[PDB]
Amino acid sequence: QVEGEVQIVSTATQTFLATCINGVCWTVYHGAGTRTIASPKGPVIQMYTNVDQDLVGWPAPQGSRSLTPCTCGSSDLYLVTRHADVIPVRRRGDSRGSLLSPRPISYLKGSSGGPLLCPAGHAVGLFRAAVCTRGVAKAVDFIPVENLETTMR
Amino acid sequence: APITAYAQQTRGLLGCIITSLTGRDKNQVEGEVQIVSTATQTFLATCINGVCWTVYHGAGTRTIASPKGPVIQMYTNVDQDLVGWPAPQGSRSLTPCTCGSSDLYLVTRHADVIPVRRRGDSRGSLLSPRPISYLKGSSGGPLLCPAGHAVGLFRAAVCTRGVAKAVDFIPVENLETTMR
Amino acid sequence: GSVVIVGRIVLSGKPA
Amino acid sequence: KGSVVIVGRIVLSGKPAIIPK
Ligand SMILES: *[B]([O])([O-])[C]([C][C][O])[N]C(=O)[C]1[C][C](OC2=C3[C]=[C][C]=[C]C3=[C][C]=N2)[C]N1C(=O)[C]([N]C(=O)O[C]1[C][C][C][C]1)C([C])([C])[C]
Ligand SMILES: *[B]([O])([O-])[C]([C][C][O])[N]C(=O)[C]1[C][C](OC2=C3[C]=[C][C]=[C]C3=[C][C]=N2)[C]N1C(=O)[C]([N]C(=O)O[C]1[C][C][C][C]1)C([C])([C])[C]
Ligand SMILES: [Mg+2]
Ligand SMILES: [Mg+2]
Ligand SMILES: [Zn+2]
Ligand SMILES: [Zn+2]
Repeated sequence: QVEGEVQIVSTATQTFLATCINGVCWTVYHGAGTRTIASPKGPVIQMYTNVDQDLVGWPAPQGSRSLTPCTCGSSDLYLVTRHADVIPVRRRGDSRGSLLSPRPISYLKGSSGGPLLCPAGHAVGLFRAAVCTRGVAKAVDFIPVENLETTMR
Repeated sequence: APITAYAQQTRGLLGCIITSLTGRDKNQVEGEVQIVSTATQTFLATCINGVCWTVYHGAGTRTIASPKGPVIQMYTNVDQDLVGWPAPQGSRSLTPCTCGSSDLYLVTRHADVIPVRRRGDSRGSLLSPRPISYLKGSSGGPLLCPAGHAVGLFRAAVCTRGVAKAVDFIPVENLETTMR
Repeated sequence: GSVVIVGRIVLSGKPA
Repeated sequence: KGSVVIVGRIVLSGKPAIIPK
C-alpha cells in the first residue's frame, strides 16, 4: 500500500506525467486535452481546465498522495523524469530553470507534467517544455505552482 | 537533495514493552533516524558520525535495547539536553553540515520535511507555523542543510496558544563538544 | 478518449 | 528502569522510484 505522488499516464497517442498537489492530480493540456481520467467506477471529468497555461487537473486518483507547494523559495530545483531520474536545475525567472548538466532531449521524453521540487522536496512547478540547441536540452519551461493555487481560486 | 523521507513502524505496543524490559532486540535496523519509545513517551533519535543521538529529556539515562541486550550511553550531557549510544548495527549516519547555510529542513516523526530559516546558533523559525501537537514526538529529529547534512537536532518548540512558530535545537557543534 | 494510468512514482523511494 | 526501544525508522537515503508491479 505504497502511494505515489507522480503518476505515469497515457492517451492513445502520447505518454506523459501527472503530479498530485493539494488533492488534485495535475498534468499538461498538450497531453491531456479535455479528456477524462479513468477510474474503476468509470471516467472522471477534469476539475480544472486552463488552456492558457497548458494546465489540466483531475481529482487525485486512488493510490496517490499529494505534494505540498514549496514555501522556502529556494532556487535549487530538481526535475523528476518519467524514468525517476533526478535532474538538478537552477531557477532563472518564474518558469525558467537551467540544467546544471545539459543532456540529450531523449532523456526527458515522456516527462512533461513531471514535478520540479525544492531542497525540501516540496512542489515548485510542473514541467512544460525544453529550451534547447540541436540535440541537447539545456533549460526548462515549467508551470509555476502559484498558477495552480490561483486556478484553484 | 532533494530531501525526501519515509516512515516504517517496526514494532507494536506489546512488543515494545517486552523489549524494553528484556533489553534484547533482534529486529534489523535501517536508515538514519530511529523512532524510539520509552514506556512513558516516544521521540526521535538521529545517527551522526557513528553515534545514535537523541534528547536527554526523552531518554534520561537509559540503555538502548540491542541485539546483545541493553547498551550503555557513550555520551551524556544533561545541559545540552543531549544523549548518545553507539549507532545500531545497520543504521546509516548523517554527516555534519559544513556549507554553513541558513536554510534548514526539519525531519518529522511523520516523515515530513518542513523548511526552517536559521535565526541564530540554536534557534530558527518555521516558514509556516504549525499546531504544537504536530511536533510532539519529533524531538531528537534532525535539521538538515540543503545538502542533506546534519545541522542540528530538534529540542523544543517556541509557541503560544498551541501554535509553534519557531524551533529550538541542539547545533551539531555541541555534539563535538560533548564528544570532548 | 480517456487518460489512463500506466505506473506510479514514489518520491521517497519507499518499498513494498 | 526500562531500556529505550526502536519501534520504527525514517529513511532519507531513499531516492525517487517507480512503484514496482
Ligand atoms: B511532454 O508532453 O512529454 C513534452 C516533453 C518535452 O520533451 N513536451 C513537449 O514536447 C513541449 C510541448 C510543446 O510546447 C508547448 C508549450 C510550451 C510553452 C508554453 C505553452 C505550451 C503549450 C503547448 N505546447 C513543444 N514542447 C517542447 O518541449 C519544445 N520546446 C519548446 O518549445 O521550447 C520553448 C517553449 C517555451 C520556452 C522554450 C521541443 C519539442 C522543441 C523540445
Ligand atoms: B519531545 O519529547 O518529543 C518534544 C518534541 C517537541 O514538541 N519536546 C518538547 O516538547 C520540549 C521538551 C521540554 O523542553 C525541555 C527543554 C527545552 C530547552 C532546553 C532544555 C530542555 C530540557 C528539558 N525539556 C518542553 N518542550 C518544548 O518544546 C516546550 N517549549 C519550550 O520550552 O520553549 C522554550 C525553550 C527554548 C525555546 C523556548 C513546550 C512544550 C512548553 C512548548
Ligand atoms: Mg529520500
Ligand atoms: Mg515523507
Ligand atoms: Zn521549499
Ligand atoms: Zn551543508
